[PDB]
Amino acid sequence: REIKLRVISPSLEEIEERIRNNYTFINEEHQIDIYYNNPRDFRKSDEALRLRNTNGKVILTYKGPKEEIEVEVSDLHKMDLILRKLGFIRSFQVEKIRKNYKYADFIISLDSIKELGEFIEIEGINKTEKELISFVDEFVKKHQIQYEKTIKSYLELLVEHA
Amino acid sequence: REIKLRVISPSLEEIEERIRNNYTFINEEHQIDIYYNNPRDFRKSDEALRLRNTNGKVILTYKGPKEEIEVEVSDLHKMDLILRKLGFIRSFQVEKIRKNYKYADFIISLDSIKELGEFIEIEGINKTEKELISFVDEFVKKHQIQYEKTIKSYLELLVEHA
Repeated sequence: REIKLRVISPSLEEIEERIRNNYTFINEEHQIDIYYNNPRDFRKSDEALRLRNTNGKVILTYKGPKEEIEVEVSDLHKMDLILRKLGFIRSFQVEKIRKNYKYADFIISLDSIKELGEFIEIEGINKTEKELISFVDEFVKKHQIQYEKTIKSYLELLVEHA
Repeated sequence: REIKLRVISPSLEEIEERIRNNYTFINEEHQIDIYYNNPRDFRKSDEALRLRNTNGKVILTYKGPKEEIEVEVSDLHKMDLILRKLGFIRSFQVEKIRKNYKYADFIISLDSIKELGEFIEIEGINKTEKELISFVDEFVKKHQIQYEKTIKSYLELLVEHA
């Protein structure tokens, strides 16, 4: 339903300048994800606990095996402090700056990931995998993008990077 | 700084009717407190984790040995579900309906505690223990209250009741 590409060339700044006039800017998002482990390894039991802050909106999410439960939280640092006082340890942290542009029913996310680099994620609101692929093919062609396609999440890419 | 009295007689309803004209009604509060235990007994280590909902405002609080860390939460049931999915077990629950009245710099709380009964808690904003005591003495005299004085919290009284 989405296509994520690591961008080798050109720069995200360069790519943003080319699509700036013809695309509709949505918003910019600053996001940090803090993952935790209970001292029942999440790696042992396929579970996850994540504190996410997106443009000031803080959410805590439990993920079950292959289920999600989410609550909004007033303060990321205090929730992180409470989790640490209860025995949970900070596992991985993912910091992202995302710029969202829109064209037709496609959302184009220019992602700058700390420690990881530059990515582009393209989403189709109600398109066929084939419709999504044709748009990505033309987008990558139109901007002469050298890419590396991945389906891994940014946490998976961070774990792979470590 | 406060004086809590279990009320034997008369009823809280009766007491409220007597002070209703001369006292200033502040507000009514519906409050539930859910205490948790990690599977590091809170009873072993003198710690506490409490989910409190007061008139719709939900807060999660960690209590340290004899320190408090608090975060506001969007939903009590989802936070309780997240805590349970992480291994925490529900220990005790305290449900209170409180009616707050004001006279001079004294706050009078008519408390109805499920499973426990009726209490009155009187607080002085900036008064001496002696000033607080004289007010409680006259209040208890003026309304012919038969009481039992306690410094125990409602969780302590619930634990004692069980």
